[PDB]
Amino acid sequence: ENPVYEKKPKKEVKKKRWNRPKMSLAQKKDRVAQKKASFLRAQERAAES
RNA sequence: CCCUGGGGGGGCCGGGCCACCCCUCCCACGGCGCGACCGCUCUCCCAGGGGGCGGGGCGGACUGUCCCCAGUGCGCCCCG
Repeated sequence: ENPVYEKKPKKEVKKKRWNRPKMSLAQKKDRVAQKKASFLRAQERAAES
């Protein structure tokens, strides 16, 4: 006698941040040389000392 | 008008214009300079190399055989 499926009006909130964004080209290309610098600082200094 | 019934020329007067020299419109094309809009990006620049669009904000996320201090995007707002 009542199958109509009324719906809750869904609104109630407006917020938007839960997971990571995909990092860009210049952010990961500069992640590479930041590791290439950190490697050669422990190859030069930490083996000359 | 000219030469011997014949011959050779000049013509008759107004109208505008392609135009002929002097002043004026709209287009087509080409060049230089200027204005503002849209779109693109970083050079002159700046603290020989080097460091960029900066600078600031609301920020917000991220990076480092770990110089924990340094570095990189993106949203917005404003000038170059």
